[PDB]
Amino acid sequence: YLSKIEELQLIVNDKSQNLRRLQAQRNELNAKVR
Amino acid sequence: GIISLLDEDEPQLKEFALHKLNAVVNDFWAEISESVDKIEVLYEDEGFRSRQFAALVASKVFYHLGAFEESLNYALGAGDLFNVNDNSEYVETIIAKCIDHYTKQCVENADLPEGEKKPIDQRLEGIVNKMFQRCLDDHKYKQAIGIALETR
Amino acid sequence: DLYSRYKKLQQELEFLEVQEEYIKDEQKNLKK
Amino acid sequence: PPGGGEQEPPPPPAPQDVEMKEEAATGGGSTGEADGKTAAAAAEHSQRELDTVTLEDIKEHVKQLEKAVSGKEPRFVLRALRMLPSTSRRLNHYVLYKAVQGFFTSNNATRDFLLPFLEEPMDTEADLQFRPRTGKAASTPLLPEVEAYLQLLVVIFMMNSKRYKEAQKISDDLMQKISTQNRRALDLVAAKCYYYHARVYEFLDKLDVVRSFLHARLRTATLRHDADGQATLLNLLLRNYLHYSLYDQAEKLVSKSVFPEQANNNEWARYLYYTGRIKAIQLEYSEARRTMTNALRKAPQHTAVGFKQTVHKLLIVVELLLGEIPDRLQFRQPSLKRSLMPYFLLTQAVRTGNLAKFNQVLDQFGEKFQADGTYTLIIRLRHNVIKTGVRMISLSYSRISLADIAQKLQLDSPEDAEFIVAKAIRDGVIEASINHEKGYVQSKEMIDIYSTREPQLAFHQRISFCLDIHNMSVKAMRFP
Amino acid sequence: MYEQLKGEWNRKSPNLSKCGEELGRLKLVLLELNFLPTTGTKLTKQQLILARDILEIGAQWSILRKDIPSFERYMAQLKCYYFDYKEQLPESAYMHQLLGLNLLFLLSQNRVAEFHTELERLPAKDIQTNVYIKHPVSLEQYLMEGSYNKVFLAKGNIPAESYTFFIDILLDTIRDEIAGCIEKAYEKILFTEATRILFFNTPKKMTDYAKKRGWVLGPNNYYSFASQQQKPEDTTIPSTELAKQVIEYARQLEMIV
Amino acid sequence: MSEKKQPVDEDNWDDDNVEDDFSNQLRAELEKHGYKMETS
Repeated sequence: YLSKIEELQLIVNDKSQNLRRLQAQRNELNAKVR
Repeated sequence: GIISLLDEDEPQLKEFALHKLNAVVNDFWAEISESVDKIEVLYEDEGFRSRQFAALVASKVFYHLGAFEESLNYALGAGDLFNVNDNSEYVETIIAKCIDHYTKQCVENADLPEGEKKPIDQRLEGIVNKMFQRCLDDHKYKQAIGIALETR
Repeated sequence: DLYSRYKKLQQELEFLEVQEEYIKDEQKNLKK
Repeated sequence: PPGGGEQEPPPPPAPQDVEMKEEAATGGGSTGEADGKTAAAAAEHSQRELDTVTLEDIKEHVKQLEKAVSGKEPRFVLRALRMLPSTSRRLNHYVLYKAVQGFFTSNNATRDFLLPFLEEPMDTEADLQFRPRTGKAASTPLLPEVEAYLQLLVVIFMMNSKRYKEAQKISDDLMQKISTQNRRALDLVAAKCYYYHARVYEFLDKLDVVRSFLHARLRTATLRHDADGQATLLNLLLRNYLHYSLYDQAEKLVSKSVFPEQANNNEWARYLYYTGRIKAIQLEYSEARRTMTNALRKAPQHTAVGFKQTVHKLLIVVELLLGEIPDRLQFRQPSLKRSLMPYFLLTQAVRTGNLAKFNQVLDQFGEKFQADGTYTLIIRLRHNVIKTGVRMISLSYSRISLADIAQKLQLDSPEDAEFIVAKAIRDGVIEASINHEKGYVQSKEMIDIYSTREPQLAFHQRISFCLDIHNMSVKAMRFP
Repeated sequence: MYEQLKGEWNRKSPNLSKCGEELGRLKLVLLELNFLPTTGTKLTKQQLILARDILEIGAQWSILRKDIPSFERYMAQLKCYYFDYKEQLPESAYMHQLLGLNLLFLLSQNRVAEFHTELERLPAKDIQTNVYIKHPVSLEQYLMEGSYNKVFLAKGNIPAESYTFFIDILLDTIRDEIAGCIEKAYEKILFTEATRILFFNTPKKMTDYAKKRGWVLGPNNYYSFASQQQKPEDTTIPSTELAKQVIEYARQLEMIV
Repeated sequence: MSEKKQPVDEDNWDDDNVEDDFSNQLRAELEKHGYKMETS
């Protein structure tokens, strides 16, 4: 059980990936405008 | 509503009190938040007989709170009645608390055990190798070598 | 495989730490 | 009778078409595409399954006589489906059983074969693997048997269908829940079935055994998994611990689980409402009225849907208990006048200084109070009524006699006009001075510590709110 | 069965070794069965029903001896008994006014949130009837705003049991209620009306009030002093709380990340 | 969608505030004038 639930609640943290999606489109905006 | 019953001096209301604590805890789960110190008196006293099961019900109720450091202290201090109970799914929580504290403790003792060691309770390191007996005798050696690398 | 499948995720956690720190300074720099 | 003879064939097949293909396409998408979808706590076909549940909340409830869904149960339960090449003949059987239903009439097996309508997920060493398949196929058969609303000899078989759903809880809590979120698909399915489970327990006694089961069902979140099941189970724990008086509410206070952080705007809004009522019962008003107002304006999406008018009812209870009060029928509906007008006559009584109008309404509609469960207004609302009356008359008269205002407000005596106005000063309502030799209460007026202090505090709230509008607007605009 | 369970039941008990035998008998009851529902064999609660009766007379002996945490101990026991989880509920002797006892002292603790969450488990019992619930909450209905001596008329008529050890706490919480609301616009009051309202005609309690309080004992008159605020310096706590608030406005308008 | 779970169940309004002032007392107040012009 110890090596089981830790991976699951690690993969819970993937909203930071969607924040990176937001910021990647933002960097796309600023870089293309520049 | 059994809090005022935890004031009587004789143990033969206190054993019945814990005997009904673990009975109606399933309704009164968040009750002992207002009875912390009344469990502390029934635990810490060296003239009381059934002091360890106060730490057992305290383990249960501070698990219901989510006080994993308080339940870590109780994972130590609950005694042999703690260690005898491992066929459950509270056992993953006790190894969560103790083994996580233990592997960051082994990162601490991966810095300087050559002097100024932290004295380690025999249940703290006791359930380490004693839960590791499950990997010693239960046919699995990748989990065994995983813990043996986590213990540093 | 769970030793590997758990240990390799710490790398990606470190990566998301790095890029979340990084795009902030990029966003601050691009207005200049 | 020949007219009814040709009114018999057209009612089956069009439900037998769309009621078929909804779970065909939707459940196929859900069960198959729940393999991937990195956020499959509910797939897009699981929200589509929510939408079909909204459809058959008004389309069909019962197990469907006239032989229409009566064959859909032994069709859709008889599914071994061991592997996909062993499912192709079953994909043909999805139409072949319709051919059986068209060639002959179907066989409606009610209340006898329903328990061996639960042995077909065992057919020739069948599967426990796809538990959202078997969970959705244990909800969508077995919950319309509860929407039959029979309450006769099969509530125990309702319960045994829910015991096989406890076996679905066993397969939920043992069978390989690593990253598939079959458990969280079953947490939304668990929400649904726990509402209908709950309605079964509404037609029967208190579920204190199943309340302990529900305790464990709540506590099994946050540690094994933690998404939205804690929300649904929190309100499903609240539902009767409100209705039962004792402890439960200090538990709502010390509950470190107020925050499941999203609940499809339905459960979160009604959660705000339930905890608003909870904070309202312990006389705390300003903390409660804001979440009452937010819960009213948060899930409004009908016109007079019922419990929307329960929240719109209860919302101005605490504001009758404040002193400031709005006119309630600003959201009056043509399906609402019955359930607004005695309550509107109550607030009509309160919006004047009279108390003889107020005292009659208790004896008038105390049976309505017995229905509504709001006895606590009448023990303490007299206080607010007399504060409103003395506030009004103190703003009216610059210098009043106590032995006039007392009999104008039926106090029956002048000596406790001293008491009531003395705590209109002690409680901080009025500043007015008294000579307690002649019995005259002179009142004066001022401004400009108003204007130095009072408006800017409100403007701080206004701009904190509008900058929060700006914050949420940008941080929800930036998805593209 | 159950040896001399109601021995000194009718007369009195001025002794406490008898009450020690009583508490040891209750200890024997707790060793015997329970106070929890014991689901099989509901009818074996003869010792529990008669135990509630001897706990009621223990609460009477405990309000006689004034053992108030033990009074609320027996109160919590019997209150959880009338809120039993098994819904059988046969009637008892002090049910309709034991909640009145708890209502009385939990009003005398100023547990107003407890006072209004306690009134829920008996919906129409507390409202339609039971004057030793309705009259304590009508007493509190008079204690709502400010009425002093009408409360003492209601206190001057209770033909139920004692209530005295807690309505004297209610006396005192009205004593400091007049001693609180004295400081308002009673700009001068003649002494004997304060004798009427306060209590005690020519006491040393007039020395207690006129000396522990202010209200200078002059000629036939408690005299009112004057105090002011001026709002002088602040002007600055306005200025610094506006410093905080507009630093906050500028801070939220400021954000950028 | 949005099935709203069911176990449970100007022109109009500013002058309804003013009408709550007008409701219990003096509804059609036109005659009480002529009623009280001769009383005192």
